[PDB]
Amino acid sequence: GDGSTYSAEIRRTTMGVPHIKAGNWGSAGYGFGYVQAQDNLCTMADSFLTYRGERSRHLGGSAQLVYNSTLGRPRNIDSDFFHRHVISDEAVDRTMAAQPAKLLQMVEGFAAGYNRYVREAKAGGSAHAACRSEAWVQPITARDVWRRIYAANLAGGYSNFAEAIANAQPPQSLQGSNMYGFGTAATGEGSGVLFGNPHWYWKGPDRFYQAQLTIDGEANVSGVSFLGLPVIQIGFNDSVAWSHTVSTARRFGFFQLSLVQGEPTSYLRDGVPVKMKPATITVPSRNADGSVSDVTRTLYHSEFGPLVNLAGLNPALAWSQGTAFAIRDINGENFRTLRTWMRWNQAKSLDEFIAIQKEEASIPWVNTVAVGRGSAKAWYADIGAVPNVSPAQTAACTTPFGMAVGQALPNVPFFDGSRSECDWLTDADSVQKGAVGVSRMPSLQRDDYVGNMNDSYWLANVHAPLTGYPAIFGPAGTSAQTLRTRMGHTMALERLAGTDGYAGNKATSAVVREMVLGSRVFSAERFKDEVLDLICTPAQWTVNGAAVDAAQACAVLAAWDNRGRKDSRGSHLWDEFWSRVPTASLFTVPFSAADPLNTPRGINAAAADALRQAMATAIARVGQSGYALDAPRGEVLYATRGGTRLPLYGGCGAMGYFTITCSENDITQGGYSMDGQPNASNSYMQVVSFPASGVQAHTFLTFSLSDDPASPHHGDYTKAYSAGQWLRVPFTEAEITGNADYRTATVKELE
Amino acid sequence: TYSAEIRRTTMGVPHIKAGNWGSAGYGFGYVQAQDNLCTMADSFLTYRGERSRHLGGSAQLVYNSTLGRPRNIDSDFFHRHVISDEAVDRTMAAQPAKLLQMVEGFAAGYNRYVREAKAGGSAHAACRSEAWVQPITARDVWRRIYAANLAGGYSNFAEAIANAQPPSLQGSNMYGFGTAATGEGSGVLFGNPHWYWKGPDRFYQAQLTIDGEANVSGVSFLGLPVIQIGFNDSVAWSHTVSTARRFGFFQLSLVQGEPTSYLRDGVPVKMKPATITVPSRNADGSVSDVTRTLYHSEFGPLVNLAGLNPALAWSQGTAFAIRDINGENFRTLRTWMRWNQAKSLDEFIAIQKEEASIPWVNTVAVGRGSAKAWYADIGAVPNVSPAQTAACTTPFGMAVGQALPNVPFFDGSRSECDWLTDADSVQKGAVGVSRMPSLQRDDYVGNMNDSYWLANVHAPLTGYPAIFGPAGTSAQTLRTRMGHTMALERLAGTDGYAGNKATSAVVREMVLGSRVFSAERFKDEVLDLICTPAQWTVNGAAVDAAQACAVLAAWDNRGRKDSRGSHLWDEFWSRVPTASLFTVPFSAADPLNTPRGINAAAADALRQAMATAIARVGQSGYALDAPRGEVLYATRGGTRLPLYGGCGAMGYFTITCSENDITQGGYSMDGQPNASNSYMQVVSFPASGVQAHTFLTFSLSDDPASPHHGDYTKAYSAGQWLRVPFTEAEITGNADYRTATVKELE
Repeated sequence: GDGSTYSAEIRRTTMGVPHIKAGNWGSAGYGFGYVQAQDNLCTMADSFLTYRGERSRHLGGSAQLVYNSTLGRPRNIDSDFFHRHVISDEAVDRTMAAQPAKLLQMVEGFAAGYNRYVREAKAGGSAHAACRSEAWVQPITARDVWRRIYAANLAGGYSNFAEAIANAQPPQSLQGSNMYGFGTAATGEGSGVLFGNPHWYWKGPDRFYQAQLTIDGEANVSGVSFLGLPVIQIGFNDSVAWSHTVSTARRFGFFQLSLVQGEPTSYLRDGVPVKMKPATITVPSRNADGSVSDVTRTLYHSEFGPLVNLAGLNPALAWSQGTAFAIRDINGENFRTLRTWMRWNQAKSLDEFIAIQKEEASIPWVNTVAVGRGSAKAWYADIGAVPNVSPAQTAACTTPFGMAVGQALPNVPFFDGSRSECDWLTDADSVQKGAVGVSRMPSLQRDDYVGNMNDSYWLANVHAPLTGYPAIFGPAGTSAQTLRTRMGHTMALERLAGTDGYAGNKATSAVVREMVLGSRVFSAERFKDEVLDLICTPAQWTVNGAAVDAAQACAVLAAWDNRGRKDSRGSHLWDEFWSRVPTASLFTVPFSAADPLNTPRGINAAAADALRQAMATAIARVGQSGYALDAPRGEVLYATRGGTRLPLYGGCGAMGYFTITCSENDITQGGYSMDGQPNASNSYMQVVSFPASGVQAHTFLTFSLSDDPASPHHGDYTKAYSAGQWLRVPFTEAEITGNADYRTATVKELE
Repeated sequence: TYSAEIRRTTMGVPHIKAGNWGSAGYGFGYVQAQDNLCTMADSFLTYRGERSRHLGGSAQLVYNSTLGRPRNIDSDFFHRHVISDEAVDRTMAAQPAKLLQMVEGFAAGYNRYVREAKAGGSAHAACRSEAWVQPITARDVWRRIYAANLAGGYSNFAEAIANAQPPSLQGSNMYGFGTAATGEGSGVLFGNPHWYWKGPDRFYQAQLTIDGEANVSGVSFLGLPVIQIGFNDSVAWSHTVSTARRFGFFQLSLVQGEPTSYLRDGVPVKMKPATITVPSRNADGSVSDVTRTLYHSEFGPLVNLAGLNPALAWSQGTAFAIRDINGENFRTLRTWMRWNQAKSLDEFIAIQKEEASIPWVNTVAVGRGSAKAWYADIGAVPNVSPAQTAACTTPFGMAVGQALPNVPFFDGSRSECDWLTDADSVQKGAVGVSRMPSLQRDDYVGNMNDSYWLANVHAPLTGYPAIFGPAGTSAQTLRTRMGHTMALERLAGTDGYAGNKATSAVVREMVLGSRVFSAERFKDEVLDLICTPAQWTVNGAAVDAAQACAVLAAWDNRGRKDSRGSHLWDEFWSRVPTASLFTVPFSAADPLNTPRGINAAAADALRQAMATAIARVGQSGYALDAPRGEVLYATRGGTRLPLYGGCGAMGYFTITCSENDITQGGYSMDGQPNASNSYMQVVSFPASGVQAHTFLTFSLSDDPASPHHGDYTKAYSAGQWLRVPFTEAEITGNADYRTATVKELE
């Protein structure tokens, strides 16, 4: 025995943020896995059942996943087949074989640290009372952590079709997030300013966990990871800061297979039979009466990827004697993402950040924006792993059956898998086979700003639109932007023009911290006045043959100033109204590429009757909820912690909020509670800059670090977010040890 | 001209007084809408198949009911296909004139309230200005009436019927106590349907007084115009769900190349097509048409059985149809009408046998002057013989028999497999009257949703057709074991209540007692097995069960408002793996006390289940020893009223069964609870005339603004039965009496 031991120093500061300090990558993984489990054991333990495909054994085949995530909530039995079949032992082998030694070590360490905590939770104590005595709270392996890492890569492709892939048998969605990078012409200062605002889960294993990793001599990085991931995915170090938003670029396509007659598990490749590769999978499943029964399916792969049951999309697309369909996710063969975040965690300049992004071409389903100490310009890119097809292919390769989806999935290549000419293409500068070459993926540097709110790359900067990149990246000058995108660029322009009501005309760290929470509602700012002019005089109506007294609703909305702040009165009536306004023929001024933030616009006077119908419904729904029409938003929109409803602000992107606090709960069922599993919402937030004293970051983790109701870090951060009080997260050693709430413990064990 | 006098008393209970059946229907339609417009209006979309047009084809039904909660588009197809214009015509053609009049009046009175809601007011604010609040026709009321009949057969397969293309009903207690049991001049009838707290199948309590014709009080589903469970001056009765199957399947042998024709003794028969178009609203607010062609066989509608088992797909060679006996039963509403007017128990029984129409429930009744109480599962039931079941069940039919025992699954290509008609069958293909179970007893009859076998445990019933359910071969539910136990212990005087007779006053207390059979019988053996020591290792984890052991030992096995720890027992018992739990098997000689005997081998599994129960309670925020009324509650006017009772699965008789997981704010009754205490009645016939005490647990009105949305619920929480006035003098002398007359030209 070589005596190797993991040893990590865990320093926790305010909100319980852990700052792991270790002499090597293994020990850093050991500390990070320990603190993730210490704060989120129940969410994590359940999640490892998902990636191993062991949910059904413990929790019953017919129950749904407990937590929402990039997988959604399929039945346990289908989730188990999906994971076993796509994240097979081969896919894990393949993934691990492409990894640098230091990351294989960090992941072994992470598993050991998770397991150390599991031993502590089994031993005793009051933490994680909700699950600590369950059989599925158990040690895991490094391989399990690689399953989880691989799983994260599939959000843009295979994950969205878990049930469809688990049920492909022979006859025998992703959305959200804002970010800005302001360059030094915008901040007026020696460095740019980075605003990171992923809209994401508040519960479940995809949710973020905030921490710092200090790996002596190699990295000192702070930010967030999904639970179960060992490197920082959105964050900063002494030299660079970055964030991500969902990209419009499709990451998957379909291949239609022409089957061998007599033999529906074989397909033709330029006239030659090729066998599909079978996998007979048995998933053990707990019966409602307590016993366990085996469930066996034989599922299949083609050379493109797994077989996929498309009959749910359209019954014509069943796997028949003549045709079957496969799905290819470009990320299924992309083993490079984890190393890419790793290299960014260690990056010493924006130029280096940029080179890593180009060399790896691995970013799986997101845009990236970054700012680097000493660099005048901010960076925007949708440089990652993306299917490569030419327009010639889209014309010659698309099949009749593909139409049946052509509205449901535009830009997704649905190709004739019979013809090798239809396989995805490889460029001279493609990093991976069948992926777009680096020079053909969009990016921009600007010394004013770049931003993205989940529209295409086109308007990274409104003054310098980007065009001429492959169609798969999304439209470039021909589609209207969403209301959130129009809100997000409007706020950026108004800041630099000094016309948004905040101090000065620079995107300083302090003013950015305020602006990003201001909760303006674009649909109300641009359209509420026209709507009221159109329907509020008279305010006594006939709607569906009923007398409707809209005088109070008209008054409340006229007095409301189009913001969803905690004290704003009537903002929820607007949400209930705007969300019901039929969209056909609503606007008289259509989209103009030369005016993309202010078009479409112009409420159609012919829409008057339908607007009164929608308003009358909205007044009824608010009355049914038991809230007053003029209730303050903080009473409607809230997070409960320690028995107290903490008031919140913000709203849904569909209303044209930029500040996102988007409840899944109907107003009539207790308001817009954030306590269940809300829609993608403000989660980890960071405002980062690089002033003379060193990197400075202000952060929130809105739902708080720990999922355990007994933890002091279950609702402390949430109370700060309710109050609008950004956390100045300590980063230097002196900042960490000088923090008012500093505590340090060391964990160690033999490797 | 319709004219009805509406007198309301305490809790808003309306007592409609009218000179004829049309006007009584007008008054009743008006009050039901006045209290429940939003539920009712939403329901008329359902029965007409017009949900998707207003609410989107993709959305599920808003309310639970006998239909369950399928997508709007499937519901709309089922209703249009099964409740066709022809089905409505046929239903109406079989009706007495006075009931056709009454349903015309009910439509007109509902429409009158619709006019008033549209004109102004703040009642029914939740929906008064929506397009789907709109006048209805008498035919629409008939659609609703027919729909209620299909609960035992078609309604359970609505989606499967809506998607049949070529290539769960449970609950309720009742007792009937005879004069030997009451020690008095009359029996005592206890009616306790466990039913919906929201949606159009929920009960609405009222009296109808129709000049020289009827004077009846009780409940109807919303949309129904006669009293379904109730009493009059001479007879009282109630219903519980019957175990008897009301449907079967016919496996069809398809005609070659013709997957919409089938063979009948070798001759092709064409299925009858219906091309149905349903407008459906899209997510952006436009409306687009959906079209399916669906089919009928001579047995009933084609049905998609691929979901039951993939092998049962409508293929080239085979298809499946479903026959619900109640699809051709047009008699049920006339049957309740005739009971509403009956002048004695003998007449009530004679009506039951004459009509043989009761569609999916048992009946128990007590009559004025009658020594013996009455139990029957006499109603409409498919008639197949043993010979025929052996000769006709197809190889597929045998496989499905395991999940669906006694549902005839027959070869529909053979005319000798058609359902039989006996000499005393009232309807073709239905069981004859002399072959359906009944019993009179001067002590008691009772049923809690097991079969007819133990209507009275001292005199079991045997030998009736298999279709009625098992009678000695299956263990009884814990609720049936608790319900009989309670009746025996009452008459033995060993239940703790006054005397040894089932008087109205004592029965009113006993039925709310909230005893928990699983705890009374098994908690001691559980704690003896697992509580010493109370420090455990469970899946390798140290578990401190000392508080759980102490709280359960101190709990007295009742779910009353003050009982501490009863919710920990719910979280535990519901988790106990049932395979091999009991060492004393079911015995037909001792059906109340078997199976029993907790298997010592289950100790690890019992610890696992208890550890998980402790965990779930901790996650909910409640203490292990919380009083039940804090955990189990109904919110009205912003106050959580404490409740008592529980779920049948634990062996409660007093049923208050939340669908809400305890970690989501406790056992709230505010959403759509599982079948629970709803209308309850304890009725007797003292020398002054019929006396009834009642609850409508969720209150009369679905409108949060109504003074009758929470008043009765506050009473139920307090355990204060309502003495419902019945005579003219009681009604006009009630402390809350108000009267108003509604009239209009016909």
